[PDB]
Parts: sequence; structure tokens; C-alpha cells
Amino acid sequence: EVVLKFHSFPPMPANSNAKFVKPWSEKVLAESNGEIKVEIYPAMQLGGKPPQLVDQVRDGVVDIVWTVAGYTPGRFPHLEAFELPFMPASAEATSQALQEYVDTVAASDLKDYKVLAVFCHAPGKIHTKEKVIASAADLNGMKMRGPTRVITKMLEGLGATPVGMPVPAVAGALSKGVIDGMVVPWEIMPSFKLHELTAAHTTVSGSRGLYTTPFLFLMNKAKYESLSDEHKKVIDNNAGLALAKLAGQLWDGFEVPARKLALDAGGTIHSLSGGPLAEMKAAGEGLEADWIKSANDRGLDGAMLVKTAKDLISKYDK
Ligand SMILES: O=C(O)Cc1cccc(O)c1
Repeated sequence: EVVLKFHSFPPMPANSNAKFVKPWSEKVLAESNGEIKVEIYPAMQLGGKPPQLVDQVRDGVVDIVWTVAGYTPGRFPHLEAFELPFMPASAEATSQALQEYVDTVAASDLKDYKVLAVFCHAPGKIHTKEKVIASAADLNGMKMRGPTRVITKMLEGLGATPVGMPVPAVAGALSKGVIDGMVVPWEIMPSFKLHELTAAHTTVSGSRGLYTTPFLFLMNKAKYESLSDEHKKVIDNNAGLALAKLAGQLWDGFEVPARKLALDAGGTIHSLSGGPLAEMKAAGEGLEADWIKSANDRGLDGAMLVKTAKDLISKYDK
């Protein structure tokens, strides 16, 4: 028998716990004949703040985490390419691209970990208390939260006043008036009542959404290596590209009931197209160039990685 401590930051009802890690842990339990017992500790119930999850799992404080790579800026630099404006397709396609990326050119970012899967959410949307965002001009004077440095840089480039924080902090920041809105996918909003604190929502039309941010589903490497071969087989049956694809599918589905809750809460939904959308995509091109420059300075082939991300997403967007 083997107990594995799972740690993450969203509360237990959030989809990442209730509809991803919980059923994952049930599959692992059953397929190991009852021997691998994953204990789920949501809401940072084992101590620390969300950026510390990667340290905890790297160093063996806990055995498994689910987290957002960019909550620790610069720590997973290859994955930043997938955060660039108008990079993502569905979460299903983009998650498969992310996992193949990590399996190949981006492997050094995660060499200190056992990768269960790297995946992402459906492209995020723009949420504000009251102001409809119909063009970049509407972001002027709006204090807008993003989840990572790359996404706050996007918000800067679109004309907003950028603020960063992990998602559990967003509701309190809205309540106190220190932000006017945020970017998130739909699916995370009900877990923090974010759809009751914002009434205006903007999405984008076409084949690529505004942005996504990579999630990390990681196991302590030493702990994985210490497992018996039969236990490793169970974990690996529940890992890799097939898991990244499954996670992406699930995250695409998670948007649907959450969007409905936002509409039932009185929200507007505006879809950018035409000129207003093209203006944002043009700003996105400049932000790609900014990122390539930052990647080059850090010893990465920024241009190669951006093209790789695009080509992998195209590969799986079928
Ligand atoms: O902080 C974020 O915006 C990223 C995030 C965090 C948790 C669930 C999500 O869908 C997305």
C-alpha cells in the first residue's frame, strides 16, 4: 500500500479537483487493486501559497500537485510560448500540443519532475464589473487581472492597466475595488462566485481564442521512481498524451455549464470579430515579437518555439 498526498489551490468543488483529480484518483485506486491511495488536499490545506506548489512537489513535501505554471514567473520558460495572444485552439487540441511539446523540445523545463500531464483551459474570456469590452479602447483605465506575466503583458498591450494574482485572490480584489475585471475561462468562475461579481463578458470569434495558460499535473520524481513496476504501470496508464487529451476535452466541456451560470446571473456575452478583433490580433503580433526577444535573452530559440507551438496546435486542431 502506498499513500500519495495531492495538493492544490482551488477549493474542493472546483472542476480541477471534483471532475479531474478526484476521478483520476479513483481510477488509480481501482487499477492498483486498492493499493495506491491518493489523498486530495484542496485549498492549500497542507500549507503555503499557490506559487509554492511546484516547490513542494519538486522537493517531496507533497507527492502530486495540480497548478498553473506561470504562478511562478520564469520558472517554466518554454511553456510561455503557449500563453501568447491568439495561440490557442480548443483545450483538447492545445493540451495535446502542450504535452507533445513537453515530451520533445520543452522537456528541460520539467526534467526535475514526473510529468503526469501538461494541459490548458479553453481560451480565456474578458470579464468586467459593468463595462462592455467591444474594442481595445474599452480597456482604457480598466484595472484588469491576469494569471501570469505573459498574460498581464498581453493586457498591457491591449491598453488595460495590468494586475497579477492567482485566481483565489480575484474575488476579494474585485470586492475591494482594486481590480475592475479579469481574464479567466468560464469554468473557474463559479468556484469563486466570479460570475456574480462581473456582469460583462467578452469572447473572440474565429479559429483561435484570446489566450490560455498551461497547467502542470506533476508527481514528485523520486516518489514515482520508488514505486513498484506494477504501480508505475497504473500511474502511466493515467498519464501522458492520452491524459493531456482527456484533460483538454474535459476543460472544453467545463466551459458550458459555467457560461450558462454566468448568463443566469444576468451577464452579457459579446463576441469580438472584424475590425475590433483584428486590432487585438495586430497588438498580439507585437507581443509575440516582444516574447521572442525575452526568450532569446534567456537562452531559448524564441522564434523556433513559437513556430513549434503553432505547428503542434495545428496538428491537433482536427
Ligand atoms: O489563474 C488562472 O486564470 C488560471 C486558472 C486557474 C484555475 C482554473 C482555470 O481554469 C484557470
